[PDB]
Amino acid sequence: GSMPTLLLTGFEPFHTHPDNPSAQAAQELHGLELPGGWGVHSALLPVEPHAAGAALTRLLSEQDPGAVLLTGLAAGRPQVTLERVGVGVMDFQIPDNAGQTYRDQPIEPDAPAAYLATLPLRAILAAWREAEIPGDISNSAGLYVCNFVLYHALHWLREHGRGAVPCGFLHVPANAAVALAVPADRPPLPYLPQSEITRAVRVAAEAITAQSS
Amino acid sequence: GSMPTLLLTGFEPFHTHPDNPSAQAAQELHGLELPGGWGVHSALLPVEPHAAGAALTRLLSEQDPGAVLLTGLAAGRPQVTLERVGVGVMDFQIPDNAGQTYRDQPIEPDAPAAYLATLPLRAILAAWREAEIPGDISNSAGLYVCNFVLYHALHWLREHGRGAVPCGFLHVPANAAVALAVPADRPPLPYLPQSEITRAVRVAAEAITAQS
Amino acid sequence: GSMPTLLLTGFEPFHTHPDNPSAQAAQELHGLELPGGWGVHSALLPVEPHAAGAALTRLLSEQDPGAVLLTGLAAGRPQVTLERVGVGVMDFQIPDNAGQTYRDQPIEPDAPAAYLATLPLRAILAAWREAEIPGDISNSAGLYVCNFVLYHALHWLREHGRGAVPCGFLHVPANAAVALAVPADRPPLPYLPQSEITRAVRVAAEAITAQSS
Amino acid sequence: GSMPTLLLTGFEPFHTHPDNPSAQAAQELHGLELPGGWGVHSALLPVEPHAAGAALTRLLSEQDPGAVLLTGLAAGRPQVTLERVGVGVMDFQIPDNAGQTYRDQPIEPDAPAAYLATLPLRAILAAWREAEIPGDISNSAGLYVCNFVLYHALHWLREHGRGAVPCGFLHVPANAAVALAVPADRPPLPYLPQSEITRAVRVAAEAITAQS
Ligand SMILES: O=C1CC[C@@H](C(=O)O)N1
Ligand SMILES: O=C1CC[C@@H](C(=O)O)N1
Ligand SMILES: O=C1CC[C@@H](C(=O)O)N1
Ligand SMILES: O=C1CC[C@@H](C(=O)O)N1
Ligand code: NA
Ligand code: NA
Ligand code: NA
Ligand code: NA
Repeated sequence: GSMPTLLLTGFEPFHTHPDNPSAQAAQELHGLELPGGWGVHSALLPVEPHAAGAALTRLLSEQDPGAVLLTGLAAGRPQVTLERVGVGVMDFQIPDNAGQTYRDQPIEPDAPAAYLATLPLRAILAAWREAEIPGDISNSAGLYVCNFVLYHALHWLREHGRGAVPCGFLHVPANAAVALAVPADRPPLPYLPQSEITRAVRVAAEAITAQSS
Repeated sequence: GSMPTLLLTGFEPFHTHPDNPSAQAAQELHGLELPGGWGVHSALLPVEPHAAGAALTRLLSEQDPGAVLLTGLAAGRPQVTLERVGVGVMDFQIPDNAGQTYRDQPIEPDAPAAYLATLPLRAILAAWREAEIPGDISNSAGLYVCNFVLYHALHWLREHGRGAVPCGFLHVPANAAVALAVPADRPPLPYLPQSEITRAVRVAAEAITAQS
Repeated sequence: GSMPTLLLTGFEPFHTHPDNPSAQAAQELHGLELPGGWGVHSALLPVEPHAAGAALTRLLSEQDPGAVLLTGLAAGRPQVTLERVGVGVMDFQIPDNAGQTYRDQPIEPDAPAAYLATLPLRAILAAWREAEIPGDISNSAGLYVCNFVLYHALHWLREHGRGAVPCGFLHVPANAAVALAVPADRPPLPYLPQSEITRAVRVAAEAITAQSS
Repeated sequence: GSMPTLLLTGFEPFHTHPDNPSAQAAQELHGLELPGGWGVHSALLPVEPHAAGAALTRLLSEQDPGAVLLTGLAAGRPQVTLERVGVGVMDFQIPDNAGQTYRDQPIEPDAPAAYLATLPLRAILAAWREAEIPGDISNSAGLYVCNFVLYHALHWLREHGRGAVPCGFLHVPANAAVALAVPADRPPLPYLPQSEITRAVRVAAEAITAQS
């Protein structure tokens, strides 16, 4: 679509969480103009793998993005993290938003066990540090719906001759709304104000598109 | 002075931390006018109990506060917390800023084993929640310098007939500067942006003076 | 009762836990003969403060022990711990076994805010280390029923002219039974086999009675 | 040899740890006779990927095992865990025993991003539970030397037409010796007595050969 597009996704609330900070960040950053003619196109995905995969395939096909930043909540993690690897297995510790679970389930017959993310991981960490944002690389995204869409996107891009499109996953901590809903019988969550989370996603987006030059 | 004063303290950096969010919050809020004629008076304490006690005694005497909010860093905690109890023992897991440690050391011979904080704990929790700030009561402040000054202030106030002056401790998480300095071989810290920490201290101060 | 008695207590199961390792250890060590003519007398307490206090008062009065070792479960702690202080407040994050809760409730009108434990803390830590048992001092026992009985016993002993009787609290990790019952949606617990927990309680008992000489 | 062999490996001490429970477990279980004519063959690998890979290749070739159980220390984890996946990257947060680190380094150019472990994971979990041993599957082995040898063995087996040989990784908690050496300024480690760790490794080995 003429100018380069960064596809930015977040997820809906799920489980006992009343809010999803990845949804809030995607909503706030939609349409952001970045240097070099780049623009952010945001979308929200459902927390259910069949529908999330179908929606993500449509976005990848219709938007033909120059880079892909998938985001989601990791309640309990203290700092933003970049996923190194998407694994081709579905194994759900809690049900998805259709009440569904999967046990040791391969995502795709006759496909790789995993895909490495193709984002410029160290450049993003450096941009975060320069912006005074603590963060790190994670080497497991879980085997729930965030991992599923990471594997799904990397596989689709490779199969469509677009393996050079940088693509990865950014997990964010709880925001205040998520932390406030935790029951009194449970341990408190690390959290970040939503404005810090959104800024972290923005800084990652800016670093990704700066590198594609 | 003639108007009611909330005494607000923070601590200097210590150990491997290059910044102390409690220092930053106290500095930002000094002079804040609160409803009912209350004003915040801030001070920065050293992380060493002899000098901290001497400085805090001078503040309690000279500033004559109507309420006392002592604050400090609790690196590793995810949310602001209010200390329920100050224990009369110094036992240091790391040295203080004079390089000193204490082992099982009573703070004052012949004094109580502990003092309960006299801040309106549930009112502060409720004010935090209304401001969308997660937080809770803590039942141990450690036995390092933050606990020391909590015990010291509660004891001084009671010994001077001022036990009715609400007094307590507010531990804050790491800010970004504290979290960014953690070595690569160590676990990452929960943290909050400084503006969130300062706002939590402000909301607590406002709840304390509203109750008084 | 002629020879010196160490009073050893544990607690019944509570909450979602099917077993209490402090009960198991107290049961196994009842009647143990220790050097110097000392013998262990064990009892189990209910997880409910009114009945636990009444039972503990009867034990302190009827057994007239030379030392008191109160034990209980701290599910989530990795290593045995010795409580430094019992605080005169009841504040329950979960109900007790009568379904009861207390909020910011003073244990006793016109009594101290707290009592320091009078066990030989460093001698116990050293005995544990010599026995290759990791452990440490804890500076909060919580404000649930274990803290309640620690405060209760120290207060009773002081009020009855028996403040010199060494008295304290030993919190133990989950055993295997406790860890196996954790739901799949919850984080795993640190645990120790029951034989390690019982041995830790035994080593503490031996150090306490050795010091009373 | 003529009878089926389960190859069991552990690692030497590394970093600040004076002992490695995986070494102790492998040493105790060497030669264990299991039902069906199976026997355990143990070996101790160095915590350095070049020498560990060379030693493991020699073991896979010379011992010709019917199953492979690689074990190692995961200091901080509370319960035994089975690794689901070995990732083709070396990225070291602490140096190895040669003082070396690797940053984002592919293990082998032109090889898969990962290999899934081929042990009967659910059967092992069920055997642990029947033996009253808490445990679970882990979805990251780290990117240090334990992950390296998991990837190395799965790749070697597949490249030699032996992908059907069940092969995986079992991380164990600290034992008492590891936990006792932690400095006073650091958080305490979950741990298990060595006899509990060794029993967990034994129960896993028995479940693996029962399935084969
Ligand atoms: O935001 C989300 C949606 C699913 C979940 C995950 O990490 O898989 N976090
Ligand atoms: O800010 C501070 C100074 C000392 C330390 C403590 O909690 O004791 N935190
Ligand atoms: O064993 C027990 C009974 C009550 C609980 C506690 O720590 O208070 N642990
Ligand atoms: O026992 C060991 C050797 C290396 C380390 C690891 O998990 O990679 N644990
Ligand atoms: Na005044
Ligand atoms: Na100590
Ligand atoms: Na053979
Ligand atoms: Na790294």
